[PDB]
Amino acid sequence: QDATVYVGGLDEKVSEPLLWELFLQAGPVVNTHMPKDRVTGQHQGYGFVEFLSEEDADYAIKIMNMIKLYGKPIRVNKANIFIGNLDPEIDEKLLYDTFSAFGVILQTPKIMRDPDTGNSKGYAFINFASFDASDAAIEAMNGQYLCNRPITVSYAFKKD
Amino acid sequence: SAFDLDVVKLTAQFVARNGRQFLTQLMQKEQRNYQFDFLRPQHSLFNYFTKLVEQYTKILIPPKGLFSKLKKEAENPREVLDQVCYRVEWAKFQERERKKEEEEKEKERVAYAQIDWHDFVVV
Amino acid sequence: METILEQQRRYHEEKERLMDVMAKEMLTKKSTLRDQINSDHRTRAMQDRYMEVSGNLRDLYDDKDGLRKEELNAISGPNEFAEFYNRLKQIKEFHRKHPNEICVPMSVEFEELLKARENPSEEAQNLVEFTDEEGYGRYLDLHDCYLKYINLKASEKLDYITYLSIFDQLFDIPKERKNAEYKRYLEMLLEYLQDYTDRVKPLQDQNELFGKIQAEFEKKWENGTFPGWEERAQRLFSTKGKSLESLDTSLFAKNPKSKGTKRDTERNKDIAFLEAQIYEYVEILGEQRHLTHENVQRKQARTGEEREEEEEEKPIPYWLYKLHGLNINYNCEICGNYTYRGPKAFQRHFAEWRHAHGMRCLGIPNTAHFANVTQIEDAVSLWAKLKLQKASERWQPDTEEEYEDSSGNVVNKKTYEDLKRQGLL
Amino acid sequence: EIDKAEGKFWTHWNRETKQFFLQ
RNA sequence: UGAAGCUUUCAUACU
Ligand SMILES: [Zn+2]
Repeated sequence: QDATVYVGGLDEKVSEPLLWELFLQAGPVVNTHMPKDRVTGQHQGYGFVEFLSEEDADYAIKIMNMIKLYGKPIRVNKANIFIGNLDPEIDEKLLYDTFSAFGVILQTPKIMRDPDTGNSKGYAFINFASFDASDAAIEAMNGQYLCNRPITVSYAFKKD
Repeated sequence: SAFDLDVVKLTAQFVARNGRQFLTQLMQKEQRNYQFDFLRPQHSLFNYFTKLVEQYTKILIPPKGLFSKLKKEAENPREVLDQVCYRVEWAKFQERERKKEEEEKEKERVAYAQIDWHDFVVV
Repeated sequence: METILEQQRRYHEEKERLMDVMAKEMLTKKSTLRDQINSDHRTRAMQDRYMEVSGNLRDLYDDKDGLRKEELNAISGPNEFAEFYNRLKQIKEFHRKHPNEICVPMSVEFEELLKARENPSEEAQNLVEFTDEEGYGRYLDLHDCYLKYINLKASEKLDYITYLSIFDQLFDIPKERKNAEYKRYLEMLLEYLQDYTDRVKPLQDQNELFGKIQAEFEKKWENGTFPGWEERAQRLFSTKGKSLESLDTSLFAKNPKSKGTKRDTERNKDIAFLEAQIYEYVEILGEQRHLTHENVQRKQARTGEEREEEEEEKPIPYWLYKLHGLNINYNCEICGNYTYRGPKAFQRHFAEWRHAHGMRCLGIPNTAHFANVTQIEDAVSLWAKLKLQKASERWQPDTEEEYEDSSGNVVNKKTYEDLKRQGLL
Repeated sequence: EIDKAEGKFWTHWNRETKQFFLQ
């Protein structure tokens, strides 16, 4: 897990030897793994590249971070408001700093991860201090231009 | 982080003995080729350096132990218990004020989510 | 050292942290009497520590009056500051962050969820200062005092209710003589009552209460504290009456009243002070004595069982089992004597996780050489063999090489690769 | 976008004079 | 995750 780098944000043009060919300049990528879905039978955008040394994986994570690969925000990492279609290049501290401009955050946010890879699932949950920050996130942040990924902010629970 | 904290404590001790706002022992040190990034207010350590300077100024008070001796806080446990009870009452009043502010914010959010947003009038 | 600047601010921060801990202890609600007594003892210990810190900080003002002339001088300044910065310009290779400058006194004055006790008060216990019969200040133990009174009176006609009725009097006639041996038991009963009063309220000022009791004993009890309408003025030491105040003032400095008797003011002053302290403890803790008397009456009126209760508070198909090599189990010592099932399952086991774990215990890698080997000593012997073989068949230049140093330059070709460096050094 | 329409950021309501301001 | 063997009264296909 230390020598392997988890890549997120892969489109349909990216393939299993294509990621190994793109990561060959960063370091000696020994193997590439792409988990296939059960309903569609294709990649879900997240994969893994197992290299030989941890320094090559660190250089690939520091070089290929927030890159625009196949029209997709590909990024390598070390393997009541709901935000969907978020970029995997952002972290919890980056999401807390991005959410601090609209309103005040009550605590540190959390992002959902896949049970197989564990880098990024695609959705996240963040809680605001009051309902005014949630309304400002649903008015402004729900549709704002993020890092090559159109996010969507919505209410997790609402009572009619 | 011990050397930076010691430098901040030395700057707070040297700046508290000044007779003016700009005529201090640290303003002339900035022009004497001494790098001090904690003097600018843009850094996060400046908020702690200001609290250290405030504590150094409060350590120079006449009831702080320079020319007088405290008798109520040092020789009366009942006065300390009354001060602790007053601090607990102030904390309870602050918690009640925060609960009232949260209730007012919830009432404003309930009133804003129930008003009609289709009756537009441009005058 | 900045004793007037840094040490005074540190003492003020410690006093503020102690006051914040006391306010957090007083703001929290209580549910039990023993936990409340432990919190009161911790608050009293924190108040004593804050008073000691304030007394230590209040004495650091002798050199401050001499150093204030040099500290407030605007002619000085950045010279000594630059000298202190050059003294603080040492090697910064100690890459270690210390966030416990102010967080450590905040954590020392706090408690945990498993045990509600502070870090200086971690060794404090309520069972070391109070007995089980007292109930952490709920009642008072009077069985030993009643046994001592029955041993001193030499009679079995005094029960616990009679002793409680005799001990309830404050200014009435005593049960025995004042010059008898009952004063030695009364002094012990007063010394126990003083400790019970000091244990029932640790947050109260005991020294101020003792000084007030001494002032009331000296200024009031020694000057006729019980006026009448021999009955006009009574003396506690001499145990005699007086006609008027002038006769009592003339007899207060008399020769039998000073030292010419066995109950004078010279020898029987401590017994009178102990009796006054016992009267003050009975007047201040009368509700606890009434609760102890009610508990004794409830224990006497109860039965044996009530007193004991008060003191106690489906199977796989035959083909799968025979065709599949099952019913036969192979065990391996390298794997915790884990017994494996049929031929095929056992073969995989050497490659599986558990066997690799078991082999790492000895420090021998998992390879194809160590397959179908289940015993420990066999594994270590085969590892010794393989080590010897491989280490032999490699090319080791250090011991295998022929150098001929230029020391003689025409002789001595028996030099190894290390002696050549020693000769060329 | 030339300003911000947030309520708690750049708005004020003086109840003593009953004046509402937004910038 | 997995191990589908053996037999006949079956019944169905190919030589
Ligand atoms: Zn084994």
